[PDB]
Amino acid sequence: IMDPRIVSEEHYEVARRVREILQRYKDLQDIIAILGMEELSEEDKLIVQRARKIQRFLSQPFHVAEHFTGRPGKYVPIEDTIRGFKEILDGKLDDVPEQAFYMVGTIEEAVEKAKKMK
Amino acid sequence: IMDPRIVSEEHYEVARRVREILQRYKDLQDIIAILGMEELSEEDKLIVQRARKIQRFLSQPFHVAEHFTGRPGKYVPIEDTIRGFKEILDGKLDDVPEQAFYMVGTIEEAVEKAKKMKK
Amino acid sequence: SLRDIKTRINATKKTSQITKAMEMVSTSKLNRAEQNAKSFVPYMEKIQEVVANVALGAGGASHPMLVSRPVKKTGYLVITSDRGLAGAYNSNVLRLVYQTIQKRHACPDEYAIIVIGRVGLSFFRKRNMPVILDITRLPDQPSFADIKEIARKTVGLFADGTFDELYMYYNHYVSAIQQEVTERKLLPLTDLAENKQRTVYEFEPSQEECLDVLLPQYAESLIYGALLDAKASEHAARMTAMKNATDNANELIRTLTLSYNRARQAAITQEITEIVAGANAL
Amino acid sequence: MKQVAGKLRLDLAQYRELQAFAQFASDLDEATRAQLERGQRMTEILKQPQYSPMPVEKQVVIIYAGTNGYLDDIPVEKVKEFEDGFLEYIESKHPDILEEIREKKALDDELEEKLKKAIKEFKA
Amino acid sequence: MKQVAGKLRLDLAQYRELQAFAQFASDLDEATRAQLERGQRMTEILKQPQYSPMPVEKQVVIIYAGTNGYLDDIPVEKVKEFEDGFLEYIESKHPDILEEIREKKALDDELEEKLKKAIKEFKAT
Repeated sequence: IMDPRIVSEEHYEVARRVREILQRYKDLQDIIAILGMEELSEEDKLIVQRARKIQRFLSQPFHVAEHFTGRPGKYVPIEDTIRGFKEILDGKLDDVPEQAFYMVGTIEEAVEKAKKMK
Repeated sequence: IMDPRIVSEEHYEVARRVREILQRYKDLQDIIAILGMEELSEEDKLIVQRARKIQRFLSQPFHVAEHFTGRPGKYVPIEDTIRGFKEILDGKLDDVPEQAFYMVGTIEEAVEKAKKMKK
Repeated sequence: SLRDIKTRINATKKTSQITKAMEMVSTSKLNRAEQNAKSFVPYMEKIQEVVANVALGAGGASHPMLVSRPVKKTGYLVITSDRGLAGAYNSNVLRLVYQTIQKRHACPDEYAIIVIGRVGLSFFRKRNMPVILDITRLPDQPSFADIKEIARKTVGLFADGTFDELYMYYNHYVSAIQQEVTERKLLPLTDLAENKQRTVYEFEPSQEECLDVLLPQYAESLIYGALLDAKASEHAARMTAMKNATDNANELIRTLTLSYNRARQAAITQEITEIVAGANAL
Repeated sequence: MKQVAGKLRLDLAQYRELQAFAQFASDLDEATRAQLERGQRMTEILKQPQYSPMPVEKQVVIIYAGTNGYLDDIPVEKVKEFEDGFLEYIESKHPDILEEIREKKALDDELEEKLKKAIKEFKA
Repeated sequence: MKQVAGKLRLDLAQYRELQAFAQFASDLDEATRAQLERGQRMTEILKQPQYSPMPVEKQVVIIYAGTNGYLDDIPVEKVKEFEDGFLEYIESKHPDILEEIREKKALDDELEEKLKKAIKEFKAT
């Protein structure tokens, strides 16, 4: 079903940009191990920070897992998934810690999770 | 059969000098890419140019392949192969462009080709 | 997959070759640069002694380079390498010069910036900060004649009254492994000394016309001294950084090779087991 | 097609040789950059959406442009956009270039293709 | 052979380690340069052509010549010519040294070999 003929232009473009940034981050973990992170270019530096935020924004607390996660559980609609990843990919959330994107259902939650920490 | 007891002293000495200069150039192509070529010493700079002429001088147009590229095809005798590489290695033929040594047969054909390319 | 490990081994081996090649050429450059910096010490000492003993020994107090002046416009000289792979050498000086101006006035119309090295400029351009003077692609073996123009111009901007104070931000070769960022001011003259002895000089020329030549020569020589120390610290930083990078590449190659060997060895004993089972099944 | 395939082959071969150590680019010599930049752009021309066969005369017309450096000056991200716009321009006005390549199948008429291309690159 | 093999092993150990770092022409100090040249010259003494065995007595005198520094002023390209010339000089007019090594299997007095070798070096390089 992941075809431009079966899903919206905005959905296809966001999924494309997510898969690509994660592959670029996978292709750099050797270079970051051999040379210091201060030796990577500004573009690669941003790509690492965005890939770091994205890999944990893909995490979600389930209702059937309340015994393991210690959190209530969340349900996310497609509109807020697409809007969420687009907002990170476009760099509107560069000034937000990676830790705020872990275990939150939606993007508005990530922003109040950042407020709960001065 | 690459021994002085089975082939001429001139054949053995030229073939040795060829493998050596090619290996020396292989040991420098990292430095030539990361640092400016203006950082290489005078000896190494000449060694690179000679390896560059020798690398293409090993190329030869075949008769069975004339139809593909349209190049007539050449047969080179042992005396001219040894004489050709010796003249390049001895640094006699230096003020000739690298492009003149690609697809030419004997070394006189490379020397006229330099002129055919107006150089 | 074995192919992923093998292709990762070939790539890491290419990086190890690349880092070792740059380490040895930087080692060769350091051996010369350390000797070169040491070779200019007697000239740097002799010029400092003649300019100090001529200026301090009743040389006048109202001269533009020696007299006190209110400060409003300040000049900054930043030294960086024309190429990277030297670890934190450039990031330390660029961060400290940016943070020190930000702690008083970030506005581009208050201060004046001068940068030596492509990396230093590229940083200020991406930081949206303008520069007055620039110099790039300097040789790894600098001679005074290579920087004589920017040195004469930087001191000239102070002599013309365009700057009230001038500062230098550059790394120093404190040791073969540890180097640190240093901040010093070129003009006005504040590093006074006692009138212990006096050297021979001509009686006809006025003190101002002498100071207007000999004191700029000292400042220009000091710029060359800072550059010599910057080259020594750059070559040492690139050498030590590429040594660590080569060491990192080798442990990664060792660990990857053990995983390649285990993946290949584990697969071979299974194929031998299939031959045994297959032959016994007939 | 053969004529333009040749230059593409050398450009890609050289780019594959250089990319092994393309990790650093701010340090690479400007000359090495020419090899890197050309190779990145030739890679982009090869990118194509599914169910989108390009006719042989158009594949020739675009590879010709990349190999002769006419797509080199265009920015890497903008190359894909420029490709479609150039092909719509060549077909919409002065379609004689596409007609001649279908009949003769041998080019030899490039002076017009160059001059007709400069009229597109002048403002789009 | 034991009286000279110990020196050969210690000199080559030093060369084999520093040879890699000292790949450039003369950046290393005299204290390491002396090791490098000695290693190169001993490596030339180790070279030998096919189907040409060298007898033990002649092996002792050539290895003794390298390990005591008498070759330290001879150019690297001339070490092979020096070896052939020196062995023919010792065999053609100093067979007493070779016969003593053959029967005693040890070096007692080396003084004759030091003086007879200096005479070859001053008259025919």
